[PDB]
Amino acid sequence: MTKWNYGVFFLNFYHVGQQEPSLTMSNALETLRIIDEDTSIYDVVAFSEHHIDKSETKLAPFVSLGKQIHILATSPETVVKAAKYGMPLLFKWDDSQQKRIELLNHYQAAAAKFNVDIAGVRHRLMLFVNVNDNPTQAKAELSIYLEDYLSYTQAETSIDEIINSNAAGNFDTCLHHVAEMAQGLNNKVDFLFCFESMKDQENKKSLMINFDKRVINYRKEHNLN
Amino acid sequence: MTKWNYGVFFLNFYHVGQQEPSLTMSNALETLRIIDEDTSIYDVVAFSEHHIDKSETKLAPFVSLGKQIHILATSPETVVKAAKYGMPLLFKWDDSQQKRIELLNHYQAAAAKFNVDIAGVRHRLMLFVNVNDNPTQAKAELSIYLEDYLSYTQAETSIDEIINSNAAGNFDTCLHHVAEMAQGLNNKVDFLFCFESMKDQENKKSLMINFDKRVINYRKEHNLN
Repeated sequence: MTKWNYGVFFLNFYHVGQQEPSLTMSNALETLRIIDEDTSIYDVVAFSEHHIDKSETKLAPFVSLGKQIHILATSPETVVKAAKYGMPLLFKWDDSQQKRIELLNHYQAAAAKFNVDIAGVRHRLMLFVNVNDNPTQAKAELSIYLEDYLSYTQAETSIDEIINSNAAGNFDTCLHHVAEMAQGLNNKVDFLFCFESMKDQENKKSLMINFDKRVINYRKEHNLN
Repeated sequence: MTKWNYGVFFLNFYHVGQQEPSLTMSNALETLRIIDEDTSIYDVVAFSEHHIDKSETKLAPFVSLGKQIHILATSPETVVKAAKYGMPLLFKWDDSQQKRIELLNHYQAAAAKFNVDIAGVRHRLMLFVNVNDNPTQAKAELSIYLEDYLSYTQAETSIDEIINSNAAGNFDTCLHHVAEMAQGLNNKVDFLFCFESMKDQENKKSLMINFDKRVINYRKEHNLN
């Protein structure tokens, strides 16, 4: 079997959740502290900043995760290019799951044609994660968090789809849904989670630690280290 | 004494050196291969893409190097903000060395005021590196490489300054100049090198390997591991 890797991302947008940018900033810095001090599984950090270019002269939509260069899966066109060079993809949190699957299949078809071996290649899937004992409250909090971003990207009507393709609900449902989406992507995805839509910093911390512990135990149980 | 760290960056711009983007791409992929297969010191990879925003809604000019978040040193204003949060800087290759020094000093002054300890903090300095037995040829190659980028950023007249604040010349002069610029920045900088202005892929490889070997030997000689 295969070890799944987990990392964290932050949405690089100044207006989220009706928060002052200074609060959004201190919240993000606590996430970083939790990564540094309280946990071990969160291997890499990235920033979601594709709302800018979308809003051309780039060599490619490159995203560096450590020293492994991914291509952000921005279009069928873009993933064909990534496959030509055998590079792993980064799937957008703001794409529907069906769309990500479509892009994965475009990619694997392109690699075959170009005789590019992609056997070992593992992609990364960006997901927002909001855990609440009341699932409606989790989805509500994520919706409110994303309001200004979606207004800026002119994608307000895609909010329900975004909610459905990310992880918002109680803890067990979120984990199950994460596993379902991985399964949909042929279990070829590692993850980047964004926890910032959880206002309650103690809840965020508890989540990040609980998940850290679950992953450590899983890896021990299955001898993945 | 302190271990200096080295990484690599690529300029995310489609028109360099009058090269077809496919060639620029295959050149970059060979650099990645050299990092992966022929050397060990190149710890992280980043992309220079600040020609875009410059050409606002970001929470900050964040750059992730692994899981260590840097702030791109885009203005005195921006570095004061980085110091408030005690975060390390990424110095621009396209800034003059005097400018980088000014920004370093702005930063250290801000941290003192805010009682933020920055003792352990190490920044990163982006530099183009072009080594040629004929120093004029190295500077010439770098100039031609950057022509279209500088036209796009409307900074054509800054080319001489850029040459002077990066490493272009014979191998020993480049290394000495890198050391001088570090010294100017109080020896508080690790590095990201961009090797892509060297057209000759064999010369690039030889350089990357020779430098790798020099750093390994240095670390052994001084017990830095």
